[PDB]
Amino acid sequence: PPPGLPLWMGTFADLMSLLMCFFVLLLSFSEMDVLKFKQIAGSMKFAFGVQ
Amino acid sequence: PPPGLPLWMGTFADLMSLLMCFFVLLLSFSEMDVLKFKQIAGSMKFAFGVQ
Amino acid sequence: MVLGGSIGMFVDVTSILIVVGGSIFVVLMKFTMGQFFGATKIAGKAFMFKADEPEDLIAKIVEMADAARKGGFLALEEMEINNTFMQKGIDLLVDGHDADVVRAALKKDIALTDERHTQGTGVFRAFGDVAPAMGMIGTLVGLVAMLSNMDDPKAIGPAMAVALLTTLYGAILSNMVFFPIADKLSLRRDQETLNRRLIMDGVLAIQDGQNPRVIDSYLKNYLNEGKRALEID
Amino acid sequence: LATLLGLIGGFAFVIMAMVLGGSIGMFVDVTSILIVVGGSIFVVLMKFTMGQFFGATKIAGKAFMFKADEPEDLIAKIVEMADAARKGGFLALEEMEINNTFMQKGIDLLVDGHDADVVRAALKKDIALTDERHTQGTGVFRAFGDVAPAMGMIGTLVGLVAMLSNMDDPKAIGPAMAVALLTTLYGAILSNMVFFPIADKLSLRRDQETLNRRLIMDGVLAIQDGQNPRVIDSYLKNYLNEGKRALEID
Amino acid sequence: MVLGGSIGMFVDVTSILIVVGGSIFVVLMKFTMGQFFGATKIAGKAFMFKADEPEDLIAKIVEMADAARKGGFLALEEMEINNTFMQKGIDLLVDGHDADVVRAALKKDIALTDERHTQGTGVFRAFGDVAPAMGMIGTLVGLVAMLSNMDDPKAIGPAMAVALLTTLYGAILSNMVFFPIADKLSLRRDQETLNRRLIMDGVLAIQDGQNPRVIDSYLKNYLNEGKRALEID
Amino acid sequence: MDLATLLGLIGGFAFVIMAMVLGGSIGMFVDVTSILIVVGGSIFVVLMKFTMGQFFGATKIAGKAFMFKADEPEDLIAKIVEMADAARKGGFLALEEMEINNTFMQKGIDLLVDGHDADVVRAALKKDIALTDERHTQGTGVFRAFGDVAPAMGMIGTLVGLVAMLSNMDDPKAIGPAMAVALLTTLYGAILSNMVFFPIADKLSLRRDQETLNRRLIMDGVLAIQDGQNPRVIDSYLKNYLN
Amino acid sequence: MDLATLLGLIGGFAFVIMAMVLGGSIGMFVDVTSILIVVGGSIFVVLMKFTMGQFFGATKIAGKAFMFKADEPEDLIAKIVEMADAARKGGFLALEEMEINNTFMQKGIDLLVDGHDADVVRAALKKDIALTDERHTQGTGVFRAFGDVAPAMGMIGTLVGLVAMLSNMDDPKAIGPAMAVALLTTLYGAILSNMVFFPIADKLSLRRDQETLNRRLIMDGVLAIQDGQNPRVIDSYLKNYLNEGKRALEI
Repeated sequence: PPPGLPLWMGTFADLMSLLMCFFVLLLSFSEMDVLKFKQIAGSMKFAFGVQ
Repeated sequence: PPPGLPLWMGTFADLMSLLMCFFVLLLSFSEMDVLKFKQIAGSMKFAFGVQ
Repeated sequence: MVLGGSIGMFVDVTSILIVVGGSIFVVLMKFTMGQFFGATKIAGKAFMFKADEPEDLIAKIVEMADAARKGGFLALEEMEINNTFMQKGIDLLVDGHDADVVRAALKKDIALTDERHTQGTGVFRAFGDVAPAMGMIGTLVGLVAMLSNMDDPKAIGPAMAVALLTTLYGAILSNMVFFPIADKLSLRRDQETLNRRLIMDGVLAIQDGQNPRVIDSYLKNYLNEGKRALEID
Repeated sequence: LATLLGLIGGFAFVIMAMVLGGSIGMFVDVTSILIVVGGSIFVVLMKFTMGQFFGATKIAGKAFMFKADEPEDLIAKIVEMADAARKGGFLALEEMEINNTFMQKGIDLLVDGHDADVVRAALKKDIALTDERHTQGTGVFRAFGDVAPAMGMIGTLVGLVAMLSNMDDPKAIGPAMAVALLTTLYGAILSNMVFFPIADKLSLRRDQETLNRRLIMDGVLAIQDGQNPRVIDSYLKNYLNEGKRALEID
Repeated sequence: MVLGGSIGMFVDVTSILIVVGGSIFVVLMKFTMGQFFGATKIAGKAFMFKADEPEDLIAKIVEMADAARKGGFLALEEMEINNTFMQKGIDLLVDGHDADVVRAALKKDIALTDERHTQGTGVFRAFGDVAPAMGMIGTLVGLVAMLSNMDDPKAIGPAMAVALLTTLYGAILSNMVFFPIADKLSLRRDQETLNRRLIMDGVLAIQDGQNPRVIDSYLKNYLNEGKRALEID
Repeated sequence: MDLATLLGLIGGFAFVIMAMVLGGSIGMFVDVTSILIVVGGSIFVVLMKFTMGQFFGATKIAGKAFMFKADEPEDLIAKIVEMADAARKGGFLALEEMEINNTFMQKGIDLLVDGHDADVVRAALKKDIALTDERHTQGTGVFRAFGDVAPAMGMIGTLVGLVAMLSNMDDPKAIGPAMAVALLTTLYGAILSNMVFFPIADKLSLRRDQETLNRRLIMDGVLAIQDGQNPRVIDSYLKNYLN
Repeated sequence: MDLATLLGLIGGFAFVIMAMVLGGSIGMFVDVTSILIVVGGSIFVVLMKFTMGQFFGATKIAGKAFMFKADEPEDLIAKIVEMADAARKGGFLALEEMEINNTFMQKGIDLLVDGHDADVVRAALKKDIALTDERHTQGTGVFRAFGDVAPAMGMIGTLVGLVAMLSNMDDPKAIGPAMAVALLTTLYGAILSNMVFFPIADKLSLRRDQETLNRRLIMDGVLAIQDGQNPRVIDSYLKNYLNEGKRALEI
C-alpha cells in the first residue's frame, strides 16, 4: 500500500477546521457592509467567466 | 511500513484552508453587532451546560 | 479541565451519540455483539488482575515438583492453586494422562488465550481507529449546521458544541481510552505467553521425572529475554 | 441478523439526533449524494468492469440479507452423515436432506466414486474460489471507500465555484456554502459508515465461509476415510476455537 | 466540471499552468523523458485497445495443439495468429531450439512487459501524488494574494479564483485521471500477465508431446484467478 | 558529536529562537499550563505502554546517541586485521595487551581469551547483537509513541481551552488572546512531535542500522580470529561484505 | 543541464511573475521571519540525524549533479573500444598518448598500466563504485529528510503566525495581512519540499542509476582490456549489457 501522508497534515487540517468554526462565530455576530460586498462580488463574477 | 493518513487528506486540508481564508476575507469588511454577540453568548452558555 | 472549569462543560447528547454510537456501529458491522462483550470481559480481567510474577511461577513449579517427588505423582491436590490454567494442568496430571495428551491440551489452551488476546487487541485498535474519524465527521456536521443557521444563535451554539466535542471525544477515546486499552491487552498477551510457557514447560519437566535442580535452571532460561530489556544493560 | 436490527436502530437514532436543531432539509440532498455515488462508481468502474462490480454488489447482498451456516449445525450434519455411512455406507448419503450447497456438491462428487486426491483438489479449488470472490468484493468496497471522500470534496469545490458565480446577497452565502459542504459530508459518511464497514463485513463473511469450508472438506475426507464419529468430534470441534468465536467463549 | 451550468466557469490559464506545469516538472525530475513518453504510450495502448481475451487464447492454443498433434512442429507455420507473443513463441519453436532457451526468452519478455507496466503505473501514481500538492501550492499563493489586497477589489477576484481552481484541477487530475490511469495500468498488467502465462504454458504444453484436452484443463485452471472469477458465479 | 554538528544544531536553534523573537514578545508565546498539559499527558499516556524503567532506558539510549558516534567501519576492519596479525605473529595471549576502543569488541575478546569454544562465543555475541538491536527498536518505539501522541495531546488541550473560552465570553475583545493561548498547546505539541521526538526516533533507527552492521563485522572478525585464518583473507572478506 | 532543470527554472520564473502580478508587488511574498523559521528548523532537524560533514557532502554531490552533465554511455563505449584497439595494436604503453576526460577511467587506466594484477584492480574499482553509490545514497537521504521536514516546519511557523495574529486581534477587520504572513511559512515549506528538495533527491537517484550503469560498463571494459580480449567481442558484450540494462519504459 502507498505510505500515505504525514501526521502533521492531519493536525493542520484539524486546526483549520477549528479556525473555520471560530471564524464562522466571528461572522455570526457581525453586520456585513452591503456596499463593500458587491464590488468584491462583481470582481469574483468577472474573474470566474460570468463577466 | 508504518501507515499514515489517506491521500485525500491533503485535498481536505486544502478545502479547509480555502474556506477559512474566504471567511477571513468576509470577516475583513464585517462590523460586529454587540446585541447579537450577547444573544449568541447566552445560547453558547446554554449549549455547554453552564447556565 | 478541572482548572479550566468543570466536567459539566463537556456534556452533549448529540456529540456523545455521534462519536460512540458511530464507533459502535462501525465495529459491530465487523464484529459480533457477544464477541465484543467477551473482549470487554477480557479487558476488564486484564485491568482488575495483575499478571502473576514469572519468578513466583518458577518457584511454585519447583515446590510442586518437590512435593511430587516426595509423595508420588498424586501429591499436588492438598494445597491452594493460584490460576485456573495451572489448575487444569494439575487436574489432568492427577488423572495419570500421558505426556502427549496433556501437551495437546496445554497447547490448545495457550493458542485459545493467544487468539482471545489478539482479537481483543484488534477490536480495540479498530475502535481507536474509527473514533477520530467520527470526530472529524462530527466537525463536518457541526460546520454544516452552523453555516446553515448563521441567523439563529440558538442553533449556532449547539452546532459548534457538536463540532468541537465530537473532535474532542474522538481524540480522547482514540488516544487515551481505546489505543491504551489495546496496548495493555498486547502487554498482557505477552505476559500470558511468558507465564503459560513457563508453566507448561514446568509440567513437562515434572511429568518427565527430571530432578528440580535442573528444572529451575531450565526455566530461568526464559526470563532473560523480553520487553523488559530497556531496564537491563 | 441482530446486527442488522442494531444497524437500523443506530441509523434512526443518529438521523433523529442530527436533524433536531433545524429541519431535515439542510442535511438531505439528492443531488449531493448522487454526485458522490456517481463519481465513485465511475472511478471504480475504470478499474473494475460492470460484471465484477455487480458480482461484488451481489456478494455484499448475500452477506447482508442472508446468514452463513453456523459451524455447530454443520457439526450436527457431518456427524449425521458419518452415522449414515457407518450404518449403510455411502449409499445412504443421497436420500438425506441438505440445505448447504457445498456439502451437497461434496457428497454428489463422493457418490459417483472417487479417491481422496481428486475430491480434495476439487474441494480446495472451490474453497479458494469462494475466498478469492469475497476478497475481490472487499477490494471493490475498499476502492469505493477510498474514492468516495475524494469525489465528495470535488463536488464541494464545484459547488463552491457555483456559489461564487451566484452572489449579491449577504444572506445566501451561508445556506449555499452549507449545501456545498453537504457533498463532503456525504463522502465522509459513505466512506466511514458504508463502504469500509461493508468491506469489513465482507472480510468477516470471508473468514466465516472459509472456516466453514475447511470444516466441510475435512468432514468429507474423514467420511470417505470411513472414520468413526468419536475422534471426528474432537478433530472438528477443535477448529471452532479459532478466529473470533474463540474470543466470545469464556 | 459540469454541474455549475457550463464549462466556462471552470477555466483559468493561470491555475492550469501552475498545476499541470508543476506536476510535469516534478515528474520529469523523477523520471527521464523516455520513461515518461513510454508510460504515455503504454497508457494510451491500454485505454484505446483491449488485451486479447483468455478464452480465445485457450481456443487458439488448443487449435495449434491439435495441429502439432497431427503434424509435428511444421503445421504451425501455415495458420494465422493475431497475437504477437504467441507468434514469437511459435517462431522460437519452429527455428529448432530447445525448451530451456525458449523458456528463458519468454520469461524475459514477460518480466519486461510486467516491469514496463509497473513503471507506467509508478509514473502516473507520481502524477496523482504531486497534483494535490501543486493544488496546495496554488491555494496558498492565491490566499496570500487575497489577504494582501483585501482593499483592492479588482485583485480579490482573480486571486481567489486561482486559489480555488488550482485545488479543483489538482483534485480532479489526481483522483479521476492519474490515479485511475495508474489503476487501469495495473489492471492491464494483471490481465496481460495472466494472458502471457497462459501462452507460455500453452507453448510448453505443445512442446511436451501431450494431449490437447489435458492442455485445455490446465489453461481453464487459469480462468479463476483474479477479478474475473469474482464476476464468475 | 562533532563540534561542527553541535555548532550547526545550536545555530539552527538560535535561528528559530530569533525568528520567534522578531514576531513580538516571547512571553506572549509562553504558557506554563500548556506545556504542563502536553508533557504530563504524553508521559501519562506513554506510561501505559512502557514502564518507568523502560522509559528511562529509552531516555538513556537516546542520550548516549548524541554524545557518542558509531565507530567508522574502516577502523574496525583495520583493528580486527591488527589483532589477526598479532595472533599470527604471537598467540591468543597477545590480545590482552591491547587497550580499550569498543566495549562490544572488548567483551568479545575477553570471552575469547578465557578459554571457550567457537560456537559458544558465537552464541554469546549473537545474543548481545540481538539484545542491542531490540533495545534500539524499543527506544525507537518509545519515541515514535511520543511523537504520535504529542499532536494528539496538543489537540485535546486546544479543544479543552477553547471550550473553557466559550463557557464564559463576557467580552468580545478577549476572544483572540484566549484562542492564542489555547493554540499554544497545539504549537508545543507540534514542536515536540516534529522537532524532538520524531528526529530522535529516526536517528536511533539509523544508529540501529549502522550498529547492526558494525556488530556483525566484529562478530565475523572474532570468529575468524578463532579459526586462526589468514588476515589478508579477513580483510578481503570484510571489504566484500561491506559492499 | 537537462530539459527538466531548464523547465524548472523557467517555471519558477513564471511562478514569480504570476505571484507579483496577482499581488501587485513582490515584497509581501517575502518575509524574513518565515524564511528564518523554515530554513533554521529544517537544518536543525536534519542535523539531529546527519553530520555537518554529511550535509556538505550532500550539497556538493547535488551541485555536481546540477552543474556537470553525466557522460552519455555510448561515448564511453566508443572510448573504451578505441583505446582497446590502440592497446591491441600498440600495447599497454600506447594508453598514455591520448587525452582522458574521465577521472575514474583515468584512475583505472593508470592502475592498469602500472602493472597491478586483476584482483587488486577489481577490488579498487569496486571500492570506488561503492563509495560513489554511498555518497549519492546519503545525499538522496539528506534531501529526502529536508523534503519531509520542510512542510512540518512550515506548519509550525504558520501556527506561530496564527498565535501572533489572534493574540493581537482586536476588532478583526485589519487581520488580512497578518494572516497572509502566517500562511507564508507554509507556502515556503510547500515550495521547498515539492519544488526543490524532492526534485533534487529524485535527480540524485537518476544520477545514481546513470553512474552505476556507466561505472559498471567502464569496470567491465577495463578488466577486459587487462586480459586483452578482442575489441569486437568486448564491444558486443557492452552492447548486450546496455540494451538489457536499459529499462522497459523506453524500449
